[PDB]
Amino acid sequence: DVNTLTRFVMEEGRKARGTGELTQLLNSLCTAVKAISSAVRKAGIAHLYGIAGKLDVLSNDLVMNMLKSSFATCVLVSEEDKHAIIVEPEKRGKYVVCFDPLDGSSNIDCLVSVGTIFGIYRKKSTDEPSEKDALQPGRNLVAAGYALYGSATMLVLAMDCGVNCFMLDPAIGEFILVDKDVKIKKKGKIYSLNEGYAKDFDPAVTEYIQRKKFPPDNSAPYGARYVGSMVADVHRTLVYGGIFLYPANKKSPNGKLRLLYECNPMAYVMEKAGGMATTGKEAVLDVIPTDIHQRAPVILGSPDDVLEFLKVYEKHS
Amino acid sequence: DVNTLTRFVMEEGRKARGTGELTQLLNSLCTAVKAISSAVRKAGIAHLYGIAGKLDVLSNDLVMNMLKSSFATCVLVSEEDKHAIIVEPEKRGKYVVCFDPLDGSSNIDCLVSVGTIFGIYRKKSTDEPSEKDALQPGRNLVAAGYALYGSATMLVLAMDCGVNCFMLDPAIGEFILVDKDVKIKKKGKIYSLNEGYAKDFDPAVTEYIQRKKFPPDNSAPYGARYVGSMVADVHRTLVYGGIFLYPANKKSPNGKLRLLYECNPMAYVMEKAGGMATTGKEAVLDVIPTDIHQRAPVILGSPDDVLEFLKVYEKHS
Amino acid sequence: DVNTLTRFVMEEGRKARGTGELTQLLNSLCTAVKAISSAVRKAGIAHLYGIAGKLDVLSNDLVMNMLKSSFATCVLVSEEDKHAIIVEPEKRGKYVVCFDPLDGSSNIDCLVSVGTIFGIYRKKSTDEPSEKDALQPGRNLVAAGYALYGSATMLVLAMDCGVNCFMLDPAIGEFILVDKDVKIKKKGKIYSLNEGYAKDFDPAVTEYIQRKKFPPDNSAPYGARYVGSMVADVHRTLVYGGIFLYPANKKSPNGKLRLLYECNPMAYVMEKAGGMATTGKEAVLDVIPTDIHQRAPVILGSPDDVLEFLKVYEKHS
Amino acid sequence: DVNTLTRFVMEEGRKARGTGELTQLLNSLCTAVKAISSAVRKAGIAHLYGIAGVKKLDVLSNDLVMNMLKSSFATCVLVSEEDKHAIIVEPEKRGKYVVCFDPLDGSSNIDCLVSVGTIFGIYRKKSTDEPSEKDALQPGRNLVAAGYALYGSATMLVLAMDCGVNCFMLDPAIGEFILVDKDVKIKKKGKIYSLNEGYAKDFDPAVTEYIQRKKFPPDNSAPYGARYVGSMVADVHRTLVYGGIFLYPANKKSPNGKLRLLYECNPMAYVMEKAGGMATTGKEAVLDVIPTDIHQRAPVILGSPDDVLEFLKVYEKHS
Ligand SMILES: O=C(Nc1ncc(Br)s1)NS(=O)(=O)c1cc(Br)c(Cl)s1
Ligand SMILES: O=C(Nc1ncc(Br)s1)NS(=O)(=O)c1cc(Br)c(Cl)s1
Ligand SMILES: O=C(Nc1ncc(Br)s1)NS(=O)(=O)c1cc(Br)c(Cl)s1
Ligand SMILES: O=C(Nc1ncc(Br)s1)NS(=O)(=O)c1cc(Br)c(Cl)s1
Repeated sequence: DVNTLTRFVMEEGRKARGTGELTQLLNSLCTAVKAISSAVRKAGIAHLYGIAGKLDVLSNDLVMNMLKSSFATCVLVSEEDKHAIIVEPEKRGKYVVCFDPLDGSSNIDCLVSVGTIFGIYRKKSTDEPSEKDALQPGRNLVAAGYALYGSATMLVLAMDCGVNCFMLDPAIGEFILVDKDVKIKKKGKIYSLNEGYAKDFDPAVTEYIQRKKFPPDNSAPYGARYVGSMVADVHRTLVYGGIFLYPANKKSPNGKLRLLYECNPMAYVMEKAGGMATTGKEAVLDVIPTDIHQRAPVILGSPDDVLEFLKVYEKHS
Repeated sequence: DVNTLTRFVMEEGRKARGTGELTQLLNSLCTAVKAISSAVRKAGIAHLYGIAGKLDVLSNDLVMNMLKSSFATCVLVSEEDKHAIIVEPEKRGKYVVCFDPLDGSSNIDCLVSVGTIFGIYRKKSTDEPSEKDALQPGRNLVAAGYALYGSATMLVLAMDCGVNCFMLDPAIGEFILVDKDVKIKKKGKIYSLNEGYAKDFDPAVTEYIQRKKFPPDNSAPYGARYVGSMVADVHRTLVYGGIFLYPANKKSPNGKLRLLYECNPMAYVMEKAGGMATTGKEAVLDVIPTDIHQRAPVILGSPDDVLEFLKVYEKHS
Repeated sequence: DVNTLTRFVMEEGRKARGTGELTQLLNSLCTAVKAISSAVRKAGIAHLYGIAGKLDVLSNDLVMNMLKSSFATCVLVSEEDKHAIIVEPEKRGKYVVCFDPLDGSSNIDCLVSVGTIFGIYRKKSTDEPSEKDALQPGRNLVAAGYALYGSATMLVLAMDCGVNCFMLDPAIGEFILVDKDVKIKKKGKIYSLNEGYAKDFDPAVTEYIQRKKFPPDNSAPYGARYVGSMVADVHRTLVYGGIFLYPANKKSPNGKLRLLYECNPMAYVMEKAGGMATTGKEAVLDVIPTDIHQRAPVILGSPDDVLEFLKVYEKHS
Repeated sequence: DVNTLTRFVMEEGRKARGTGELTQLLNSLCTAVKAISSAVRKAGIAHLYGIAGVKKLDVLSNDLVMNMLKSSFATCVLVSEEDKHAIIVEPEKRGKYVVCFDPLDGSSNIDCLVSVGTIFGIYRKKSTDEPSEKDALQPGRNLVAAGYALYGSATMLVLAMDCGVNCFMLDPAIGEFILVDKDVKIKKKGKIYSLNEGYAKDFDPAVTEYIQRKKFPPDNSAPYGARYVGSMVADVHRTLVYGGIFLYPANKKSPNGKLRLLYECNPMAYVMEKAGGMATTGKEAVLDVIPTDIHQRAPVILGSPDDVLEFLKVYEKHS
């Protein structure tokens, strides 16, 4: 039986006997994703080039305006805005959303895969909304996921029921469910990190990657892949297994990716998919943020591969 | 003044006072790319999943049929067919086309970028058309390029007049000229290869990569990127500069990429953009093929980066 | 603030504190309508014509399948099925849907406007669902409307809250609310009927039409428009005012249009839009059907015009 | 074997050993029509309604056609329903063709989403003077090519040349015009008449009697069906596909009719004749009228020949 994203969320919402606010939020978000996808695939570019005589800015506005007008949110955190956005009172709902509206867009001149990442928290207190309502550990996530604008557009949605993958059919503007209850392989064969930074690697990372290239036993060395666009590298890791690393070094003691709207939603998808996600010293989802734009190192993927990393990591501790 | 692909090709054809066959071939090829792109982005996937109750094969069929019916071709070589296809006498024209109808499609389950690669030769001999007509060196290419199905779908077309880039506007199904007479950077800051084969690397490749991670002049190390899809990796190399390497390993002692419809067309685009493409021992375009599916090692990209590799290569004889 | 059809229905439905069955129904129906529009604008026709080497039947299948899999219906009546379809028990909901999946389709060979018409009733008894559950007067409509596949695609939805018009943005596959709580003009300037049956007209129709062409008060005569596709002629009456007639003649004492899935939903849209809808002797919504395909004569549109028709009809006892 | 418009025109051009200017022209026109269709189906309308927090359609259509023709290097004079004067292409972009067009006909009723269309006619420049408005004053007989786009339930391009009439379906999934009807011919006689009967008070007596004959046939045969969309391209295209007769005739208040000869009547008459139909003003063939003003009007009755003849017989009966 065919299933769409909207149909699916509605059916889960009725099972749970909820009020509907989250379904309205997710429906708005889904619509924002279709418009972003359309602009990313360069719909209307002929008009820009004079046939009749901003991509991350538009991305941010699409998500921002669709979430605000959903009547389901009260605080919004974005890669693009220095401060949390507080929804005006008439539109205030009960959810906090952190998002990266177009991750990887810094290299979009080469038409690399890009994506939107989002995380949804229930607002916990009844105080007047403020930036502080976004400083929750990822463990508190109600829902998280990403859309990948790759060879095709896919929406990956993680909730407590698990991880589900939806393909955008552009002929009809619908997300079709194509992977139910996805789980990552226990062990993979691919490692993903920018090896041009080798001069600066923490000694444990240097030893870990060296073992993937030169296994002590007779196993085959791992393949390397690194798109440089997080959503694409994480989705490959999810679909094929393995390990993704953007680790900490002495130049970056807290890593580079932002915890709220990059590391946590990926850590959440990974954990709902049976994988792992650590900073080296703790699970990414247990980190308690103090700044909405603070960074975190992240190592995520297949459990055996992440467990092996932590073993090399503790060897150097 | 705005320009489309078909408009651009027609204007060159009349300047060149030619018969139109290459225009018809190129026009047909362009139609195939729009169908492939439509298919790669999953238009109509909802019907396959039962809303009303293989991708590399289809791409090959679209290209074959559009070329055959162009009346402009006589021999077709495809990554997907063990033998050259001989066009029937009534449809025979004067051109030989080597193409990969969907390169990278082996990893499309993760929505990696994919692309179509093509090279167009004039038939050289006067014998009956046969497989022998495709065994020409890349130096003999009349036209070459690729369609990249990435965040957007872009067509890169290379001829003697230089390199030109056309963006597919999917709202109207037209290729829009967006980059005229492209030239690659003299020196880039990114190197690209699968470093998991390090156990098998040639000493010259090993030394070259170390100089990228640990520069002798203590200048900044290069960034690493490796998508694993040749069209995406080479296109990034063209847009941002740098160097792409797929050298030989123990599983691939003659390298892995195919000379006729992968290495030569990319080498031609690179050279027409002012860049370089070498096997280590000779220019890719100077290799005389003996087998239509034969492999080649290739190092290509910015001239300063490619020369430095060759300087290291000669150090190791 | 921007609104889509699904967001609009969710917000009304939450206001009404309902179970969600109707929203699931309306969303499924929206998905079917987007699919039909894609087929109607001939997406993919290149494949039927051999690029790689039914319409009303497909339309009926799309509606049937989205309705069956919506978990909101139990009885379906279609222009295309002699008998009502009884939803299988595990998919049963409480709603009865009567629809014409592609009316006007016999003349789609000239690319005339076509459309989907639908009316939604709540089920009657709790015994076996059966064909009798569709034999309700139009007065019982819970919701009704149509999609028009014209120069653009528009969905018109009528409920207790009023009539609203949604434009399908084909770039993103969303219905955007563009006309809130719409009302028909009190009096229009266009009459619409097939004047080729004039030899068979009821004397009242003859006198009414003569009054439009040769106005007694020397006002300007009405313009005539008749596309031959009911959804197209009816939408024009809604948008611009005027009167649409498919009257009973000497040959067809109960007219030609079908009461359940053509006349009733248009009368319902007309009444909720401030217009009128008569058979000549009674309000269309007051007719109690006895057979699911029974026909009814219909005169609908701007009230002053329909009253003017009724006044001539009453004169002819 | 599949055929697209761009492929088909290239092939015909190579058979005829032409220079390519007409093919560059038609390809440019073809692109404009895909752009109009996209806007007519309302792509991107969510942005106009604030999904992230420009012009009117007949203005945008005219700019699309104007700009593509100018950049085609194939034109020298452009006449449009929307511009009082002929546009004379700048010397650097000048070609040898004169194009008359209605960029978005029927647009007065596009608010109800009725079918609309683009109409075009292409003449060769005859004289050797510098290009001017006068180079467009040619009879329809001089047409090199003519046709229309119908933006209906699907988008179709009907293109007529000496080789005949061909119909192309736009596949919006890939943006190509697919050949779906080769060498089209109209029925000898139809069953549909098409005109605005709301003007009946003012009909010329020939129109009144002829229409009266369609509703109440003398040989107690079945009456004709009526259709009138009110959009010329939709009504004319239906006449081609199903046969029949289309009338926008002259009355005493409009002795030269309302539709424009250069960019509405002539291109439709040219298609009708190439498909085996007829097109008359009542007194002469539309294609034989010599225009004196680029925006002058003409009466037109066109369609299946047997039906047009019956009209002309009724017309002559009323002298
Ligand atoms: O959406 C609802 N209820 C509904 N009532 C009617 C319709 Br129709 S949907 N509840 S919810 O808390 O938002 C939710 C969404 C998901 Br997915 C969950 Cl799991 S729980
Ligand atoms: O295309 C033509 N001639 C034409 N005449 C009129 C039109 Br319109 S096209 N010749 S060609 O040999 O195919 C060619 C394409 C390119 Br690009 C070249 Cl350089 S040479
Ligand atoms: O839709 C709901 N409930 C919902 N709860 C949460 C979400 Br989210 S939708 N009920 S209904 O009876 O279907 C209905 C549709 C319309 Br439109 C009405 Cl007015 S009432
Ligand atoms: O276009 C050409 N020749 C060509 N040369 C190369 C290519 Br490729 S096409 N001739 S033309 O005069 O424009 C013309 C179009 C039609 Br349709 C005619 Cl009949 S004649």
